[PDB]
Amino acid sequence: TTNYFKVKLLDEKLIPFLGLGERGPRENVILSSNDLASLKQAGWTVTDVQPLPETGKIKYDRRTVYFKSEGETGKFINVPFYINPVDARDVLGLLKFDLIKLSDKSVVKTYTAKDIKSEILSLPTSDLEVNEEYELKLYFPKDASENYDIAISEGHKNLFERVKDSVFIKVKEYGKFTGRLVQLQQDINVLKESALPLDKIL
Amino acid sequence: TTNYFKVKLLDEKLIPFLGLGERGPRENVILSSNDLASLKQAGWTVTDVQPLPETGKIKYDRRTVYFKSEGETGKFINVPFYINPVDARDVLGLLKFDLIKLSDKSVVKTYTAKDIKSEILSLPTSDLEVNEEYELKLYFPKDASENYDIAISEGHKNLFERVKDSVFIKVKEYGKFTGRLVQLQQDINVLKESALPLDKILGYKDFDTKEVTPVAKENLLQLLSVNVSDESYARYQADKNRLLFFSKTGEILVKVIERSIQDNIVNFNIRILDEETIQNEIDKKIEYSVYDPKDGKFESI
Amino acid sequence: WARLALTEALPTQVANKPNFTVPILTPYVVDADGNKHALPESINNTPE
Amino acid sequence: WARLALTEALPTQVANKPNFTVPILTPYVVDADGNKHALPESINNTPE
Amino acid sequence: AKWSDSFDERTSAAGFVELGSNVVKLQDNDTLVGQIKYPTNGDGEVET
Amino acid sequence: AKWSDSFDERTSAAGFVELGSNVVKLQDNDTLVGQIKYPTNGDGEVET
Amino acid sequence: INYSLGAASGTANYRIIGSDLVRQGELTIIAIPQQDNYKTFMFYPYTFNVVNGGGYLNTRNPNVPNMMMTRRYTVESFVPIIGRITIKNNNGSVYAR
Amino acid sequence: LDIIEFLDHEYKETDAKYHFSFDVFPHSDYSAHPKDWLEGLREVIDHTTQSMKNDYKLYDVQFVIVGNPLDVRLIPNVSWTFNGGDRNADAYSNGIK
Amino acid sequence: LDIIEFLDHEYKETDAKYHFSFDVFPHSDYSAHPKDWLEGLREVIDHTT
Amino acid sequence: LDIIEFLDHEYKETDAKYHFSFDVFPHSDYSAHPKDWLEGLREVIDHTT
Repeated sequence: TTNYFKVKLLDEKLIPFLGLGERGPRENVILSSNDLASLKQAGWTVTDVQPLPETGKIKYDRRTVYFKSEGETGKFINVPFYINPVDARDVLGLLKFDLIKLSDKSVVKTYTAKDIKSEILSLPTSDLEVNEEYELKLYFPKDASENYDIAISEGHKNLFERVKDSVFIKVKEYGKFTGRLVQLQQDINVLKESALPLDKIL
Repeated sequence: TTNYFKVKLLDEKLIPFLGLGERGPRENVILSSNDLASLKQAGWTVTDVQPLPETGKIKYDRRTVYFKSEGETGKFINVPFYINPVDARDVLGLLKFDLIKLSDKSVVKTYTAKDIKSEILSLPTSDLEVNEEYELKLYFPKDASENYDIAISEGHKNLFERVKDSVFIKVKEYGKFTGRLVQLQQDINVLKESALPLDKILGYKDFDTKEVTPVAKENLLQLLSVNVSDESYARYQADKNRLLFFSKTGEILVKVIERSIQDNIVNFNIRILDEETIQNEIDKKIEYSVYDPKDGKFESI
Repeated sequence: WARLALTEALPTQVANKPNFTVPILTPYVVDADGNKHALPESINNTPE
Repeated sequence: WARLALTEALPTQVANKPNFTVPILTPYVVDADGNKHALPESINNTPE
Repeated sequence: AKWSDSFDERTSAAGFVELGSNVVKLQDNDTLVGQIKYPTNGDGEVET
Repeated sequence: AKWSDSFDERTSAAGFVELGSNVVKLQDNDTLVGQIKYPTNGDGEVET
Repeated sequence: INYSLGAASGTANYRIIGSDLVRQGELTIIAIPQQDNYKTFMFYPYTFNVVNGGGYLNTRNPNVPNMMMTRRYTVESFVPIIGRITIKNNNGSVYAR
Repeated sequence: LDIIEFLDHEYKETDAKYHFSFDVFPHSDYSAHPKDWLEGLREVIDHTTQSMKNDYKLYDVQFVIVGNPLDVRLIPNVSWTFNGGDRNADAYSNGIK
Repeated sequence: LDIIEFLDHEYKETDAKYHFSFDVFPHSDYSAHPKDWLEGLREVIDHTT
Repeated sequence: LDIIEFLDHEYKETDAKYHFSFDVFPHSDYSAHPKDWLEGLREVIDHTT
């Protein structure tokens, strides 16, 4: 259950809980639960009550470290996610996954959250880069709130500005060599003011 | 650090801590830490001390449920594992992964634990079967302990009989339909002793395109907690999808509840009626339909 | 027999008449352009 | 041998006759068809 | 009730419709009056 | 028991019918009566 | 305690006001100084007069006698010290997921 | 029975205004004892009644909750008490109410 | 209803200088009681203060 | 021995009406010490009771 409903108002007196004007029979009017119960009680013919997704959480730890090898064929990392109080609506076409590369703030690839079947996101790691932090978000785009009459205040957060969840994928080298760390040169004699690299001594 | 070492003994007096005989300079002699420190202290030239893997644990929960869809391309499940006190020896060629299908106890595929790079096992799910439990083990094979002189007792566990770890993969259908669970037929009238399937009384309204297709595919039925009003009048078979109308006739309320999506409380007002409840009202022109179980369609006359 | 306790759920009022009515009172605001809205629930909102 | 405390599970009233009977009293409701229904189970379901 | 263009909301067909809190009950003089309002197809919420 | 057209309801075949709590015990004066209802078929219970 | 409550934390004392007129899904922290020199917010109730009849014309229909009432006030923020906490996902569905 | 026939009919005409769910199966990231998870039922109920004192603005209430005495068992979550019982010290549901 | 109207306009002109948000839905790697996750609200208040 | 065959026979007459299992193995997302998972036995033989 939520407290955000996309309804279809069908009285034409004057819609309260909204801005100036806006009197007719209006549709796509996103209301609160405190809002909607003060219109059903107010003798309004408010219908087509559809609940809206207030859960866009990811079932995954945020700051993970993914040790990537050189040869990488497939090796999809599976990210569990769930959007609870909806199955298929017009708003789930707006929910977007995105793989933001945090180095320069550009997406690698994007997914729509209603086409990712079985609630498991299989991110490929063939496109991930090494020693660069990533981000996987559930952001609504900024052009999603335009097509709805949201009944909020000035300083309140509307629904599309509200639900998001971000994790942080660190993709670095694997390493972890196999060896006993043998020396390469006995009797190390160096000059007074000099510098000796480690790749010629061990 | 461990307490199991594969050493190379190089004295020829008589090896203690072992069986009868076995006196020469012996190699591949797997000893304990209590064993080895009682030979280094005993003036023995015990050399080539290599530690042995006592950690074969899997960094994964055991009894997992993996909901598998129909179209499955790739979708590798990654299993983290670690074998700590070794990197590459002759014993790591003996450590075996295996995907035991627990239904009939046969492996699907096996992996050697030293060739699985990056300590991540990417099991494919294109070969996994539905509604069948699996097992992923770290067993040493029974022909691995033959090539070493293990210094144990009779009733003690040697190293190859010791280290193992098993998880349990449950692979079932995904399910979780999209619908409001709409009805398919109003005014449900059934006979006295009959059975009515659920795929002809209720359907579900798909949200992508508004289709009223019934629940034919059966992996959705376990989420439907069907609840009848009276226990003695009717009874829902769980193995099937039918209701069982007994000798008592009258009104019953059959409450079908889907647990995933909120507010799928579906209510059927079913009237159970006798044989001659039909014929005394077919003349007075009470036209309605009664379910005919021999063909499935609802008939009136 | 089932030991019952549902009588204590709802408050009891023994009735001396088999048929009566009870009024309900509700104020309004005529919106300064005609029709009216119910008072104590239309004023609950920060964008009033 | 095992110890025997399992005979203290069921209540034991010592008999006095090898064959005896006990009655049960069940009220009924007829339905104007002759079909009596056993009373305190058939009014335990809410669609009455 | 059931009109010629109603919506069922338990089926997606033009069938009956229940009356939530607006049942046309029997008032004084044993008459029935009701200002009830019934939907057409629920996706549109036409609501005549 | 097993009538001519009966149903087993343990296997799906016309076989022996279990008497669930309606067994014919030895009543008084060593006679045994019983009003026995038995399933005739499987899903389509005719119930002779 | 769900409407009026006073908390003494480690950073400041508090006075929590619970009013159901504000939209659910938020909190609001407002500074009030003690000394009369500094001033964050102030409420100014000017006047409130009811008039019964009194010759005031009515705007719905003028021909009917008309009681009337008004209330003059203003609110003023000298310095804007206010804090807004977004309370995400308080629909009670924390245990139904 | 008519009281129980009333309430599910008066809930049905409310059209599911207060339908906060609760799962006895804990969420998959709970990872603790599920007997302690059933302190989640008390914070759905207190979320429910505070939604009832906010849409009808009433404050002198004494709520009642009616339920099957198997789902109300999740509310107190009382621990057991062992005493080393026997047949002579037999308390046939003495202090259980 | 004008005071809450005032503060919403009066907060929006500061351009969200204190928008320290709390979440009732706990973290995926939180793994404890969500009733005891709500003592974290007493720390976002003390950080805002 | 006759009482045990009796209670085997009487439970077979109820056709597994009051039959709830209890796993000593905790769930995979349980993640605590399994000495207290056996407290959950008392919440099943209070459910059956």
